Amino acid sequence: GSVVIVGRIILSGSGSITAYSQQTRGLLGCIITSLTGRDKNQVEGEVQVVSTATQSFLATCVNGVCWTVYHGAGSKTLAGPKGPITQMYTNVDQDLVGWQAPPGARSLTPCTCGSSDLYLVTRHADVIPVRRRGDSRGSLLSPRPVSYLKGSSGGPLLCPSGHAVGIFRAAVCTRGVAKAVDFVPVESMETTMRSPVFTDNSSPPAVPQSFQVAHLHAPTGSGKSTKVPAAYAAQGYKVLVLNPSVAATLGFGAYMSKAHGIDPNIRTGVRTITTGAPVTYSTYGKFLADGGCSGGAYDIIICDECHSTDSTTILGIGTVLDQAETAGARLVVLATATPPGSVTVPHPNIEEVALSNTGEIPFYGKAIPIEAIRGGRHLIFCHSKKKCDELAAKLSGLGINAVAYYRGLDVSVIPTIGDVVVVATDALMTGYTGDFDSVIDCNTCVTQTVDFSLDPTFTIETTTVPQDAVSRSQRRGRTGRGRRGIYRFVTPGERPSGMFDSSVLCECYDAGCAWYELTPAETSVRLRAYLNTPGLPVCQDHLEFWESVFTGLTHIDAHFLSQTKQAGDNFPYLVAYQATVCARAQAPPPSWDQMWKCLIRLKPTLHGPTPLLYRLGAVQNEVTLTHPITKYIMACMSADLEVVT
Amino acid sequence: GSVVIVGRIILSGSGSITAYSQQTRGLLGCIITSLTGRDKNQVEGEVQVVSTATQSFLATCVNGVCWTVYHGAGSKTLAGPKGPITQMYTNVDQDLVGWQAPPGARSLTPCTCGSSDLYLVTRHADVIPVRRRGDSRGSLLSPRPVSYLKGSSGGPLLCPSGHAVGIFRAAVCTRGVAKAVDFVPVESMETTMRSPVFTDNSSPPAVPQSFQVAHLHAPTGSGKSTKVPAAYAAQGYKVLVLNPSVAATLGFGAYMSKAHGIDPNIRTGVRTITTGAPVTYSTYGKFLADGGCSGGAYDIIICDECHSTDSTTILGIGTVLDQAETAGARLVVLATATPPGSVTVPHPNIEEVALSNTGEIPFYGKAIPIEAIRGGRHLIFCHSKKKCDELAAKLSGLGINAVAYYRGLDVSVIPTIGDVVVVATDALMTGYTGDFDSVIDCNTCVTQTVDFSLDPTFTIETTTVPQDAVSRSQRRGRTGRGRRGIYRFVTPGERPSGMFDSSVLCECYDAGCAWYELTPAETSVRLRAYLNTPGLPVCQDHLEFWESVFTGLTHIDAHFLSQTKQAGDNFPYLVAYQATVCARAQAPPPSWDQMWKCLIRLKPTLHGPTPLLYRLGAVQNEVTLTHPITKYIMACMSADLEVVT
Ligand SMILES: [Zn+2]
Ligand SMILES: [Zn+2]
Repeated sequence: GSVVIVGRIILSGSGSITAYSQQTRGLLGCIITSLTGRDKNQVEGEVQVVSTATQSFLATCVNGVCWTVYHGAGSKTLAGPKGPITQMYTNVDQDLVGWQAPPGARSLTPCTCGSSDLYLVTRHADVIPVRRRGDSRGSLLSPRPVSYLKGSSGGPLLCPSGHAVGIFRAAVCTRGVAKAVDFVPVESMETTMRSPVFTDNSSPPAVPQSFQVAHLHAPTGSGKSTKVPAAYAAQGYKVLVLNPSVAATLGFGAYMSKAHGIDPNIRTGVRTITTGAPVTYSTYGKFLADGGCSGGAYDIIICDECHSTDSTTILGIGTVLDQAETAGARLVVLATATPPGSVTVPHPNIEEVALSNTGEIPFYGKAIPIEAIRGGRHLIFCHSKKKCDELAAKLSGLGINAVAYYRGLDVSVIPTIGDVVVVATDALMTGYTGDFDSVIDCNTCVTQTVDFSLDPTFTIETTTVPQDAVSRSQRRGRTGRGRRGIYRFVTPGERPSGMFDSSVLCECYDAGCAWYELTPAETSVRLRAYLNTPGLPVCQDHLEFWESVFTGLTHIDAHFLSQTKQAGDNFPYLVAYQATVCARAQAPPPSWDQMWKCLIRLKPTLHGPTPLLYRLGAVQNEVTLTHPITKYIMACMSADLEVVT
Repeated sequence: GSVVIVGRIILSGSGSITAYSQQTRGLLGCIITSLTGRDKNQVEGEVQVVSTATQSFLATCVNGVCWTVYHGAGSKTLAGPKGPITQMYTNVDQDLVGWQAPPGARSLTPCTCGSSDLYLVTRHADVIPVRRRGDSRGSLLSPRPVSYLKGSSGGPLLCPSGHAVGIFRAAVCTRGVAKAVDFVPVESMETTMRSPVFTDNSSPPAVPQSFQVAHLHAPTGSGKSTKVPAAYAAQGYKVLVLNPSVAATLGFGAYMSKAHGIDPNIRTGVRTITTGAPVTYSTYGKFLADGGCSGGAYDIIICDECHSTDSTTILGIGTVLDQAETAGARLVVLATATPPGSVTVPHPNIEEVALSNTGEIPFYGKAIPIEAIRGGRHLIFCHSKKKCDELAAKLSGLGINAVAYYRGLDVSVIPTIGDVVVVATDALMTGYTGDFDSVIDCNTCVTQTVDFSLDPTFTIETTTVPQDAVSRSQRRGRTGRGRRGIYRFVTPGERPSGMFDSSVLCECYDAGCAWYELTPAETSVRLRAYLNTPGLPVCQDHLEFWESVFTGLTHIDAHFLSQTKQAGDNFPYLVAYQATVCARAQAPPPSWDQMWKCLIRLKPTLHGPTPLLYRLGAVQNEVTLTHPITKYIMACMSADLEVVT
């Protein structure tokens, strides 16, 4: 699906800067064009109004290039006269993307006066004034609800001479009111246009004379976590390789032994082996538990799957980036086969076949012919545990050897040999190594996002959404390795990779607080190192906010914590902490669902209005906003929060 | 566009009731089938997933008819194999519409067992247990967040035998958590199927022996407001004719005398004339101001333009309905050219032409060629008053003699039939009566909707939305009146007529309190008569909730209330009440918007956070939630509130 031009914002440089919009495409025209990538319409003007079938935003032409934000456009092609125009430039680090301007493009020219008085052209052809306060920041002379600014990202920031100063990126809010705007300065575009680009870093960086962070992008199975570290060790260095799967980490032992005659150290929360070898294999979690970097222990640290966006991986990489040099490493390598900006492409030996409506097994609105999974080894990804159990039972009743697997079940349930259909969630990646004759992908995932609702503080939501490129490549990747494979899907879509939500940041502080004895202040130092490093997944910078919130959650109750940790829930700390507040006031929990079992015992002694701390789910009980901690987090909501538009 | 079937939910034929979905159509296929109304796919099953170009919901075939909610389907045709299928049934009061089922459709049949154990089927093919609690109400064994039920409107409530009990239409929530569901009972549908498809309401009713409420649906210029009251008078009865506009009200009395014989009584805030005639023309507002129905004063009360959902008309009509019988009337005629569920159709006198991108004056993403408006008289409808101030300016600049019109200005329009272009807001209808050579409609308007956002209480948002049919008809009706006319539009669409938001009820309590010295309880009785009476615009029954919040708003500052009433703004009472708590705490208003101008002169003395009661717009100052009124209004948020799904 390409992005398509659906209109434009026409500006005037005569007299004062004024604008007006002119819609040119309809919804049916927008969808057909989006699907074909073939747009015959003639672009005109510098500011284009664009849409993606899901979202709509602005696109502004400057120096031959039509630019817009990565968060809105992803890595999509632009609909063009002769077909889809693939992107000329892509800078996820700058939230910046470009395409070669179409014949009818006028473009803008970069400002050269250095005027701090700016005008932002919004999608409703509104021109609102802004005073530059930074190289990439400006304050609105008149605060406005964010809502007003949404849908205008990608729009220009102009100087009085009507020249381009930058493109609108994000809004800086205070209790939801936009006070300043965030933009990609035109200079970041020059640099971006000059950036060296076919950039091949598919080879093991040479360890430098002085500390350096290097990237290593190589296809899956190119030996980034085995062949590479082995070669490094032959040269005399001590190597630490970090991975997010407990299963994979354990697996490197036998494999390394046989393929490289190296008997590595293995470190996981379930098992560690210290051989004394010069190569160590560890999970980010276990690395975080060991206390992070040990001085003088390693010359090279290879962060495998550095595109992974779970909190443990980000905190873990953040730790490596913050302390690796001071502990004596010369080289930190960030390796992945799918860096930020990746799109899934055809696999030579994997046949991709769309699932139709015929077949005896219903699957997300489509069907699975039983002939495709009777006999053989097949893997079926579902977005939830409920689904996994439902499907595994449907199949079992049909006589097909089916088994479900997800967080909590022992991998023991998956048989390693013989016919089976495995019904699983993404938990499968850390729990199981193994390939399949085929994989069927529902193409959806469950994700969490923070909503700064002010009812009374914030909310962490759980919704099921369209998988992104790395998800689809990891799922499809369980077939096709050294064997011919089949990948069947519900939908062909794929959302842009390389981005993650602020709730993942919140999870880092929770993990730092519940497992790693990390104070909110040390967690920030590490997350900051992560955010300051280019080439890694990106997210809004809400470190201060998140740190301020957890900083106030003092004297949790060990017993509750213990139980929320044992349970293996998503935010053991925040849950355990709400629970403790409830207890120090005989107040019942926000509700009585699974999430609050750690209080269950006392159900009969608990009543009154639960003093709500934040919203972690349905609040069936009445609530009170008077508790001191609740007021504190309430005050934490007045912080400056940058949110995308 | 028609409604198209894009999937279906398949139910089990035995055992416990279970379900699965089948997705039969994708996005582009749906937008195409919607535009052509031609859907050749073959239908299967009873529960269909259906969709418009903006929403998706469910539809259920019971006894050969495919039913769904009016709040989803409006009066839309159903895409079928021979072309669009028109609605066979349209009950805006029960929120039920029905189309004769297309070939391929199977049907559910009424439940004969009378079980109280029910089952609701959702669009995600989930089967939720419900305990029956009334003929149209049920309790969820497990309360769930409202979001879970959304998109399930039109779905069936099934009995253990899988037979139909009702069709789901709304959830009853408590602070956003659904604890029960509302549904149309199957016996109403059966009644609907035993009754007439066509009903005559085209002619003025004869006066009955005893009090009767009747509907009059006749075209504009049918004498609804002139000829029919004249005839009743001409035959001995005392008739009161109520209208929403003072300009239309004054116009009639002036016309009846010089066209039908005698000088009526005229009652408006601006002009009152007692003549002693048996025909009185009043405004709903003056009628309200006078206290309502005076005993034995009229035999007939005609509520003209009863389709009107502004607050003064609803309060006006609910007052007549609650008092006419005891005041001795024998008849109440609810008259309108566009009743609930109506749809804009061709007018023989009006040529309708869709605007394009070619033209000189930019207009809502489109343009208007000055040639269309160079000579003659024309009316352009704009969503805001600012856009009028804009156009009338650019228009004049092009040398065109234009004049912007909206609330606050006096009829400064040139009726002198002297060449002109009046750029107007909807206020036109209440202030001016003339017709024009042509009418240009932006096709959008500005509405208010309430959000039970709990931050800390509720929010009333102002947003611009596509016009509905009443609006189209009325805006278009300002041309072609007994002479050729031209109707130019930016868009073809049309949202369904007959429904209004809960924030309008809030406006009624506001007005009851600010203008008519009505206690909230008294307002409730009148609104209840309105709600209970059929054939009128519908709304969710949030009567008890609204009554309770206004019941707590006591000891308002007489002076602030007085300035807001005069200023003409929308919630005089809520605005003056919020200003009252602020001023007494020596705190600033939520923002320094115009809405809060009655505090502007107190600005030097106002300091601190504002004790926020509710949200009427952007809150830029810090806020405290300690004030007793805020706490009281917060407690009111725990009422059972029914919201559509
Ligand atoms: Zn400049
Ligand atoms: Zn039954």
